[PDB]
Amino acid sequence: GSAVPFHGAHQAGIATPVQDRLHFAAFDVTTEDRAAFVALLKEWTAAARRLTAGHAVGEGAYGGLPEAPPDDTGEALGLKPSRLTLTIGFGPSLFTRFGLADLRPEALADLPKFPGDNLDRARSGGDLCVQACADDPQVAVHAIRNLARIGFGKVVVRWSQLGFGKTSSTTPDKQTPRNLLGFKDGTRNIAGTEKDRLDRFVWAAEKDGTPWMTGGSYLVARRIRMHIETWDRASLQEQEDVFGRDKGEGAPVGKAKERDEPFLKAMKPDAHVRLAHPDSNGGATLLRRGYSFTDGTDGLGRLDAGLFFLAYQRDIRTGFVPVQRNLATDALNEFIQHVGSAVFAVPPGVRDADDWWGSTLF
Amino acid sequence: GSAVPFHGAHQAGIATPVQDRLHFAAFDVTTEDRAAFVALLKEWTAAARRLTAGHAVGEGAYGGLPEAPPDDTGEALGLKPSRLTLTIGFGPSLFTRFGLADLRPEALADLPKFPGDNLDRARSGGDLCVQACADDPQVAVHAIRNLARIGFGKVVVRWSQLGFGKTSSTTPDKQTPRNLLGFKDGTRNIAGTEKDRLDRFVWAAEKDGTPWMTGGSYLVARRIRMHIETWDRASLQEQEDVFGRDKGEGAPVGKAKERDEPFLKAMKPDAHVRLAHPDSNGGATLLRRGYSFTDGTDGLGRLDAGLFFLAYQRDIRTGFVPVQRNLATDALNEFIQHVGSAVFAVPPGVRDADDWWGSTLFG
Ligand code: HEM
Ligand code: HEM
Repeated sequence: GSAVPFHGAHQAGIATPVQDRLHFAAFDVTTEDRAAFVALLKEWTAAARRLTAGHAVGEGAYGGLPEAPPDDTGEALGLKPSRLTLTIGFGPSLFTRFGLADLRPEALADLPKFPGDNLDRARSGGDLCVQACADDPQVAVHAIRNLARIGFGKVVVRWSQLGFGKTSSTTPDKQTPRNLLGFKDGTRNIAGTEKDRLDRFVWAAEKDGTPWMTGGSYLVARRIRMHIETWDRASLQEQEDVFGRDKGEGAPVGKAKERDEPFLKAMKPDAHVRLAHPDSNGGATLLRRGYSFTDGTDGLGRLDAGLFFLAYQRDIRTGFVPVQRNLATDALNEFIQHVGSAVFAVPPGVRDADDWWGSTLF
Repeated sequence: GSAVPFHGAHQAGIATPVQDRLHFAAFDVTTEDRAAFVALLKEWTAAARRLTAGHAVGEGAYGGLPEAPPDDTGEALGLKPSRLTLTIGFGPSLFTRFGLADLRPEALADLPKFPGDNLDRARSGGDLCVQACADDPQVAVHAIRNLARIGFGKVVVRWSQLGFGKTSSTTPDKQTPRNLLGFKDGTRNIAGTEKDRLDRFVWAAEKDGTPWMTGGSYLVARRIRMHIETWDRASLQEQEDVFGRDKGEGAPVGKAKERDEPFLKAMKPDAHVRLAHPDSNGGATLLRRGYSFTDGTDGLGRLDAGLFFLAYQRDIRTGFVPVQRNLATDALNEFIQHVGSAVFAVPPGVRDADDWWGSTLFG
């Protein structure tokens, strides 16, 4: 129920312990006025400071002038902060506006087409994103709703994704959650305590070539549909062979415990863990921070199910791209399809009460 | 606060404490073979007994024969029972199968068309429902996914809805949840503690005319979209006037406290509370047990959110129908739209370890 501090050198919501719920929204910008957009970023920052401390935005949810709409929509009244974090990112398309073209980071790379991609263009891309994570879904929806309202006339929601449960871990001392295939997901991640590993693999450094991004990170989002009918008829051995870990304990094949180190040569050559492991990818390491989703039925008699995969990294070209390229032969590909994609530059943290989202860029 | 008993005279999930999360699924039946369907109901009951105790279905999620698919899909391993309840219901369309046409309860009435209805046929109806409620949404989803799998070849999933209420880890049990319009929702309801009110208004009695339904109830489900962005532009006064209660405290107009009894004549004539109150409907009283939903954003960038309204009652004709008819002129209608609907007969409880869902109907 506690608050996660909002200010810092880095934005919260990355290294932070992974909260139970996600509401992710991508926005397109509809104003060509730079000053108007800067004013929005400041108003959003002010709102975020309220929201993440469990307070209502603006002058509150009630007790104002009867003839005015309340400043806050009110559905989070009486609720705790619930570890709400709000993380903003800027998409490549933003940099075509406001004279920003030459400030687009090299590390904000467009992704290549990957074999098997079936990307919905309507649920891909976006000028900007807001990741809202919290332990209470109502708290997360309230935050996104109120930001969108404040931004009316300057930004529109392009697409959104709710995540009902986490499929990631930045806290190895706590139980690793399972994805909808029934496997633990998050054992070998980067922990929030691993400052050296965060600095090496997650945070952008001044020397990487884009000074305004120092202390930021780069985000890849992939909406992945799971073929659960196909998976559910697979044998136990087939499932375990796909991953290279057993299902019950989630230990590497041959070993007894979840957190025993993988011995890659005992896994099938097309096992997911074997192909995704840093040692298979020249050391490339990601911070995975995704969530599960179900968006109803598929119209063919079955539940829809998927994973909204989020990865943070210091450079898209040295993080997600090499690892995904190496997944071209993954046994897991029989059971999944990527159907949405976006990339974002996640700026540095809001340093104090006078700072604002995007201040280093603008 | 860990598990809710599965067995009882009544199915759990109606009068038992309201859990934080919902996964509601409607199923259509694909078999014409009564014996095959009965067999399914027995297998589903066996699975439900395991699921509600926090155990995997069948022989488990791992450790069986390597060359066999696991009996349980495994995504709830490591989780707690989470107060899971599984409540089954039978839709009117089920009664056109298996020779059951003369056993359809008269209280399982088809709803009339109501003004402003915009029902999506794909997210309406269904031969069967399973209401899965739990504090952890993964526990609920796991239940529905595994029931659907056990039933594959005999049933299909027609439509599915996830919902949320409060989060109990951080929110006191007594506090009334707010809906997504920002108003407290549930103040004047039937509580599961009110045994006599449940007998009067919720449970079917034998003398009501359908003996197999004694101890059961009737469910109306309505997927109600809110026009969030239009609502959020309304003034505070307009919003309070729509309901007849203030937004901060949720007190009736002219009163000080949430739980103060309303004075209906102080409210506007078409205020929601005034139109919905039992006194305005000949005493008709409902058990509301709905959940909020937020599914995403639509193609216009608007929030696809609302209330997945669930009401339990002793007879649809004397519960939901009169009350919803009375909402024809509700000021709230400007801001909502009913976009899905279904009705179900919820049979009596599973009495003991040898009983099974639907045993009073199938025999
Ligand atoms: C639906 C899609 C996916 C599923 C179900 C899945 C599942 C898993 C599982 C069960 C593990 C083992 C436990 C762990 O260490 O986390 C794992 C590990 C991993 N996955 Fe995935 N994954 C998916 C997609 C991806 C994608 C798209 C990437 C990257 C492009 C990826 C990268 C990784 C990495 C880096 C590891 C850790 C390998 C190691 O260092 O041991 N996964 N995944
Ligand atoms: C999105 C749709 C709806 C919203 C936002 C809504 C909201 C509310 C709110 C805020 C209250 C007052 C507090 C309370 O006592 O719970 C209320 C009361 C009530 N509502 Fe609704 N409602 C909706 C739909 C319906 C429908 C479809 C029905 C029935 C057909 C209904 C029946 C009732 C009843 C019976 C009461 C209690 C009245 C009393 O006895 O004081 N509501 N609703």
